[PDB]
Amino acid sequence: GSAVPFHGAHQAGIATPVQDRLHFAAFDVTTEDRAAFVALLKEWTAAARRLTAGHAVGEGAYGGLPEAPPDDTGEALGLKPSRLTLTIGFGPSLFTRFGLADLRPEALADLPKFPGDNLDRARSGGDLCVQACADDPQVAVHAIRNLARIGFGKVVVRWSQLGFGKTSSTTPDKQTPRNLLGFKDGTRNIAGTEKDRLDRFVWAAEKDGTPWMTGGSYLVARRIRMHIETWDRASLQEQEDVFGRDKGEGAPVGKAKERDEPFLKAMKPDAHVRLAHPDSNGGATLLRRGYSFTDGTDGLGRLDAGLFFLAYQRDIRTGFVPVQRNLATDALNEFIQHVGSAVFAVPPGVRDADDWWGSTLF
Amino acid sequence: GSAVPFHGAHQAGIATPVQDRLHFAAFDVTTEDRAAFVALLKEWTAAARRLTAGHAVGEGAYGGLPEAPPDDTGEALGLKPSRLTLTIGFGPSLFTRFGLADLRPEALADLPKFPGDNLDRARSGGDLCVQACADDPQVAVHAIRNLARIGFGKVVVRWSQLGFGKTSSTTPDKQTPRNLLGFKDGTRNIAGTEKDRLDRFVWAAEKDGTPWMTGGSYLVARRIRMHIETWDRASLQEQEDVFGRDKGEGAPVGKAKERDEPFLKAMKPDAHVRLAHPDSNGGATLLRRGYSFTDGTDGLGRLDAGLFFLAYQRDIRTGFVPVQRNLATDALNEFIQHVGSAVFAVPPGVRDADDWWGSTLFG
Ligand code: HEM
Ligand code: HEM
Repeated sequence: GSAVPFHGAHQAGIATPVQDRLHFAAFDVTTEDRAAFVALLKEWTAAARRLTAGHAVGEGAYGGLPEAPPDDTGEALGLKPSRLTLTIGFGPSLFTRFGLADLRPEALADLPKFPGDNLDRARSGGDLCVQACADDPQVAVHAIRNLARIGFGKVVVRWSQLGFGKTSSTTPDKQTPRNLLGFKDGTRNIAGTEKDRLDRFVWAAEKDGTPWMTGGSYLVARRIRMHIETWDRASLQEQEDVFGRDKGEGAPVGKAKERDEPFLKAMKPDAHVRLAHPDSNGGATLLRRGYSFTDGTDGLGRLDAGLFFLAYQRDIRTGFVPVQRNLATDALNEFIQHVGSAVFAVPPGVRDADDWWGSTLF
Repeated sequence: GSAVPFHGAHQAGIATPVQDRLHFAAFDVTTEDRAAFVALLKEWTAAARRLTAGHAVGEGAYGGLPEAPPDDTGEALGLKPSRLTLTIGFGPSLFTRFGLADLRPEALADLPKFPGDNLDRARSGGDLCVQACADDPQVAVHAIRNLARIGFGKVVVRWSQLGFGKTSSTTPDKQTPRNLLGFKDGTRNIAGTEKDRLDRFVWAAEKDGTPWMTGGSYLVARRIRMHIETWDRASLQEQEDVFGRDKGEGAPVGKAKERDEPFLKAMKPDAHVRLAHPDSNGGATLLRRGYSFTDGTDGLGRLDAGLFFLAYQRDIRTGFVPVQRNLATDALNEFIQHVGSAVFAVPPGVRDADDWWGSTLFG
């Protein structure tokens, strides 16, 4: 129920312990006025400071002038902060506006087409994103709703994704959650305590070539549909062979415990863990921070199910791209399809009460 | 606060404490073979007994024969029972199968068309429902996914809805949840503690005319979209006037406290509370047990959110129908739209370890 501090050198919501719920929204910008957009970023920052401390935005949810709409929509009244974090990112398309073209980071790379991609263009891309994570879904929806309202006339929601449960871990001392295939997901991640590993693999450094991004990170989002009918008829051995870990304990094949180190040569050559492991990818390491989703039925008699995969990294070209390229032969590909994609530059943290989202860029 | 008993005279999930999360699924039946369907109901009951105790279905999620698919899909391993309840219901369309046409309860009435209805046929109806409620949404989803799998070849999933209420880890049990319009929702309801009110208004009695339904109830489900962005532009006064209660405290107009009894004549004539109150409907009283939903954003960038309204009652004709008819002129209608609907007969409880869902109907 506690608050996660909002200010810092880095934005919260990355290294932070992974909260139970996600509401992710991508926005397109509809104003060509730079000053108007800067004013929005400041108003959003002010709102975020309220929201993440469990307070209502603006002058509150009630007790104002009867003839005015309340400043806050009110559905989070009486609720705790619930570890709400709000993380903003800027998409490549933003940099075509406001004279920003030459400030687009090299590390904000467009992704290549990957074999098997079936990307919905309507649920891909976006000028900007807001990741809202919290332990209470109502708290997360309230935050996104109120930001969108404040931004009316300057930004529109392009697409959104709710995540009902986490499929990631930045806290190895706590139980690793399972994805909808029934496997633990998050054992070998980067922990929030691993400052050296965060600095090496997650945070952008001044020397990487884009000074305004120092202390930021780069985000890849992939909406992945799971073929659960196909998976559910697979044998136990087939499932375990796909991953290279057993299902019950989630230990590497041959070993007894979840957190025993993988011995890659005992896994099938097309096992997911074997192909995704840093040692298979020249050391490339990601911070995975995704969530599960179900968006109803598929119209063919079955539940829809998927994973909204989020990865943070210091450079898209040295993080997600090499690892995904190496997944071209993954046994897991029989059971999944990527159907949405976006990339974002996640700026540095809001340093104090006078700072604002995007201040280093603008 | 860990598990809710599965067995009882009544199915759990109606009068038992309201859990934080919902996964509601409607199923259509694909078999014409009564014996095959009965067999399914027995297998589903066996699975439900395991699921509600926090155990995997069948022989488990791992450790069986390597060359066999696991009996349980495994995504709830490591989780707690989470107060899971599984409540089954039978839709009117089920009664056109298996020779059951003369056993359809008269209280399982088809709803009339109501003004402003915009029902999506794909997210309406269904031969069967399973209401899965739990504090952890993964526990609920796991239940529905595994029931659907056990039933594959005999049933299909027609439509599915996830919902949320409060989060109990951080929110006191007594506090009334707010809906997504920002108003407290549930103040004047039937509580599961009110045994006599449940007998009067919720449970079917034998003398009501359908003996197999004694101890059961009737469910109306309505997927109600809110026009969030239009609502959020309304003034505070307009919003309070729509309901007849203030937004901060949720007190009736002219009163000080949430739980103060309303004075209906102080409210506007078409205020929601005034139109919905039992006194305005000949005493008709409902058990509301709905959940909020937020599914995403639509193609216009608007929030696809609302209330997945669930009401339990002793007879649809004397519960939901009169009350919803009375909402024809509700000021709230400007801001909502009913976009899905279904009705179900919820049979009596599973009495003991040898009983099974639907045993009073199938025999
Ligand atoms: C639906 C899609 C996916 C599923 C179900 C899945 C599942 C898993 C599982 C069960 C593990 C083992 C436990 C762990 O260490 O986390 C794992 C590990 C991993 N996955 Fe995935 N994954 C998916 C997609 C991806 C994608 C798209 C990437 C990257 C492009 C990826 C990268 C990784 C990495 C880096 C590891 C850790 C390998 C190691 O260092 O041991 N996964 N995944
Ligand atoms: C999105 C749709 C709806 C919203 C936002 C809504 C909201 C509310 C709110 C805020 C209250 C007052 C507090 C309370 O006592 O719970 C209320 C009361 C009530 N509502 Fe609704 N409602 C909706 C739909 C319906 C429908 C479809 C029905 C029935 C057909 C209904 C029946 C009732 C009843 C019976 C009461 C209690 C009245 C009393 O006895 O004081 N509501 N609703």
